[PDB]
Amino acid sequence: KEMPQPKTFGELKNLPLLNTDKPVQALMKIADELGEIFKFEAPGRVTRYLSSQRLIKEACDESRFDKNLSQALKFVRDFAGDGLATSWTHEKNWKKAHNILLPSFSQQAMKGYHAMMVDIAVQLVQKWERLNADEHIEVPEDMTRLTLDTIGLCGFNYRFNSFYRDQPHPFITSMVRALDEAMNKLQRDPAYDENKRQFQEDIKVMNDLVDKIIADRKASGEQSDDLLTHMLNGKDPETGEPLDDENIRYQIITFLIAGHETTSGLLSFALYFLVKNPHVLQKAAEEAARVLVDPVPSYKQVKQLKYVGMVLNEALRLWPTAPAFSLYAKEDTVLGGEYPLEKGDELMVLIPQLHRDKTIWGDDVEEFRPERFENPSAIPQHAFKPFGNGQRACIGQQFALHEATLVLGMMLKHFDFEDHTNYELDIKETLTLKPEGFVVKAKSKKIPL
Amino acid sequence: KEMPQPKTFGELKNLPLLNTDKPVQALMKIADELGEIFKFEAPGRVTRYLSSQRLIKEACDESRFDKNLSQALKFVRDFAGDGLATSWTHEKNWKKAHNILLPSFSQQAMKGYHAMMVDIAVQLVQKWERLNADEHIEVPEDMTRLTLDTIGLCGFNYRFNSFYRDQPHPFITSMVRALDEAMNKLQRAPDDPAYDENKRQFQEDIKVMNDLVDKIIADRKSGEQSDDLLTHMLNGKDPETGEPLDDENIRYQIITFLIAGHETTSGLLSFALYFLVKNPHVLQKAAEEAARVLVDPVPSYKQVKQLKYVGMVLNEALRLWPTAPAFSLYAKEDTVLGGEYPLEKGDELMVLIPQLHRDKTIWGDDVEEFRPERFENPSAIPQHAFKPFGNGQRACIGQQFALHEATLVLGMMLKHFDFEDHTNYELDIKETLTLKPEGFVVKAKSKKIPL
Ligand code: HEM
Ligand code: HEM
Ligand SMILES: O=C(CCCCCn1ccnc1)N[C@@H](Cc1ccccc1)C(=O)O
Ligand SMILES: O=C(CCCCCn1ccnc1)N[C@@H](Cc1ccccc1)C(=O)O
Repeated sequence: KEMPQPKTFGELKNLPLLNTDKPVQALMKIADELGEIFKFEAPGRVTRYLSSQRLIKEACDESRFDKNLSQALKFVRDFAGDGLATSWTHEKNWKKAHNILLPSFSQQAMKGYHAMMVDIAVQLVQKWERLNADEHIEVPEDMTRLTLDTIGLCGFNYRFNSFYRDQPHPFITSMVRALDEAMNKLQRDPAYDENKRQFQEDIKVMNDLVDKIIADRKASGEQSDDLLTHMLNGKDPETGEPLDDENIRYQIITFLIAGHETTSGLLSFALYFLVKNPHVLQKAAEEAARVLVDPVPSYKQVKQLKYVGMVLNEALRLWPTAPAFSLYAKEDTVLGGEYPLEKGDELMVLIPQLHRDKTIWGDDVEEFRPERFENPSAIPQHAFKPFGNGQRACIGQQFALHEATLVLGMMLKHFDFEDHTNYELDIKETLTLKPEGFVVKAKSKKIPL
Repeated sequence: KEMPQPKTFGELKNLPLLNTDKPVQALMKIADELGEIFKFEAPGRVTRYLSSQRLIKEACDESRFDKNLSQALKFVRDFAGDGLATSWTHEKNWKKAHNILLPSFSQQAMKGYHAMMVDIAVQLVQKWERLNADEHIEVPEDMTRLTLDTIGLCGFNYRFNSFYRDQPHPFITSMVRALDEAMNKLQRAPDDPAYDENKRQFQEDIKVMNDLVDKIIADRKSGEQSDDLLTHMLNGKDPETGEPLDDENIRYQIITFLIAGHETTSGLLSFALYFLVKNPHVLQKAAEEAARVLVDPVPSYKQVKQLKYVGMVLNEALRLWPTAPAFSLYAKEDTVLGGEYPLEKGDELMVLIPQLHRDKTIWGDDVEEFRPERFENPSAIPQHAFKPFGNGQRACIGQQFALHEATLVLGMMLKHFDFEDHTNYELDIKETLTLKPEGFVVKAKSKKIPL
């Protein structure tokens, strides 16, 4: 009982606290002051921000709590539709799409995506080895080029060709602008018709590209090793039905958003933490050299990169790029023996604060020590949740980690890195997290592909 | 490519080399002569002893190598059964017991074990503060008293009362004698008529162990709930299969924890105190930390976590003389070790842990010096260079238990006493299945700080 609450803004309750360009970080500073739980009030909504493993492992009880759509996820739904990430658990299309798409995302399904992932990974390596002396690397921009191109090629055999462009592909231009307007609608129509006309024009740009690609593949009949094939041929064992063409569009849009932007933040945060801790970079570089013995990494070689994975896990601990998820109480219940919640009450899991629970991780929560994950079974349950919870956890988790391990093992194998600007960490907030302005210099090790 | 091999004894191959009372140390002298790898042959067995970080970091690749039961562990299994340490990874009872028992061994579970550990640690401090002038401390004997009573109290709320005894508890008499007979079966022959007294004694030794443990399980199964491992085993259920441990396996786990607890963890404290009195500057720094941290009459769980240098002291003692000195591995498929030693599926490897921890390419030239400052940054240490607790999912489950018990007890010892190596003790390491500094004695001068 007696739940804390931050300062109010008259009739707006706590909403202006999110009237800032780093609201997740602002919410972490509140959680540092107010503790394990605090109520957030806005006009028309009330939520509770959870920050401790003690409270979150109860919220992760799927028998008592189910996934809720946050205001951010509801606004994305205006173009992501009933895709996996923006649908309710009880909606017929979630379980339908979920069952069709799990065999395509398994760890054994990555053996087929591997060849296409190396296609994009080589493009990144070759861009950096074609730089001139004293030229630097814009890390998140090149990381976004690789993650967006990877899900496009593996998901529906489409080449955005991001490494041939300065300005992004027109699809990604509108997608980011739709995510931009969705995020701005949170802390927000007197003078918004321009904003809305731009919003609907960006949705039509996205829908047209995907709908032609689905129409092209069906008419051509060509079969590939991409998700688009599994969706046209896959049939849900429960209902016996396949996904209709509209849902397929929403899933591809979902994979393009939910894929690239969170997965490039992981690589950007990983490389940042590697150049800020030279001892960790050396251990990771030693493994990349010993394991990746061929000019072209194999699926089995990527799985042997244990320390690269621990580097990735510890980067996901300090700065998880999909930083929060929402839950609602399925019935009346009591949280932590002290916080009564009524049916339908909402919870928010502040993932970066969970990953700083000192009673779980010790006192050095802010230090980058990948050795925490040396034994993955030792970590308590529901203490480390960068990929959500339960059946509503990330379906592309094995995808994102295999790509990030392959690319990081390749960057560490082929290049020496220099934090030539002594970069000060500046985290940009969209729907995800990215280290803005992060640049490095790469000194090629002259190992051919 | 061609693997070295030590001297042979005709039809016995290399086995008479282990017909010695310090076989791990003898194996270290071979590794100094033959280098990073050498073949050890015995009648019916062949293994390869790895000693360098370069080859061991590959042997720790669990996708290529899994834990093997060494000839020692096969003999221990005759009473440890399919307990955690003597069962194969593919055996159903390992994964089951592994999932049920992991939450009771976490760093967060030690907050509940802490009070009971302090119970035993205070008994040790008060024994030493009740000695008379010119009386000394038999160090490994008193450290074993503490580790055995700690695992008995925290594991199943049973008091061996080792600080009330001259002769050891009747349980360990067979327990310790069974390990001795198990170790002797190695450098022995197979079963002949002559070794019958050994065999009748062996089965009577197991019956002592099984009867004591099974009564404790039957006694508890009162309905009383405790904060001990036994409670978690009777009520815990594996999330995978949904099944709990049966009563046969449960005694095997208690027997395992009783073995795997006291003797390995008391050698660590014994070796720690040895290296501290042999390096007065390190002892002083560690004693200063104990003083500026342990400000209460009873150390807290958070205070033990703040004993950074004591932890570095313990790790450095585990580097020079790890008390579980070796473990066994087998190749899951045909593979090549270090690009020059092809291994077939099922071939065995041995990690000589004390030789690994002397790899000059990792630790420099002062490998033999006791410098706890090596462990100031765990990320600086190369991968798989430091393996006192095994490897992977088959690593030591009681790592946080043993280190919390040793850090609390060592921090309390450094706070309350000044120590004097009054005999200029010459290190004589006795070998059983573990390592202990035999005959190690010190004098303790109370600092007169009350509890
Ligand atoms: C490291 C990068 C990524 C992170 C941190 C991440 C994180 C998450 C999280 C936390 C959720 C659950 C959100 C919720 O509670 O509602 C989620 C859902 C999802 N993610 Fe990811 N994700 C990543 C990359 C990807 C990729 C590459 C894909 C595939 C293209 C993907 C596909 C999905 C899908 C389909 C869902 C919805 C699952 C469902 O509705 O049941 N994610 N992700
Ligand atoms: C510093 C003291 C200790 C050392 C040096 C040590 C050493 C080891 C080693 C090397 C292993 C792996 C053996 C293998 O490769 O198969 C191991 C496993 C094990 N240890 Fe310890 N240990 C210590 C303390 C403890 C304590 C206090 C307990 C609990 C009473 C314990 C319980 C176990 C168990 C249950 C296993 C088996 C783990 C498994 O099978 O997955 N150990 N120990
Ligand atoms: O972060 C979220 C929603 C998280 C969406 C992540 C996007 N995703 C989901 C699955 N894969 C990617 N919700 C909070 C915090 C916040 C407020 C304003 C601006 C940014 C973040 C809120 O609604 O208040
Ligand atoms: O003994 C062993 C392994 C014994 C390790 C300690 C047992 N343990 C491990 C964890 N908790 C207890 N490995 C070799 C070398 C050797 C031979 C004879 C005598 C001593 C050592 C072998 O068996 O041949």
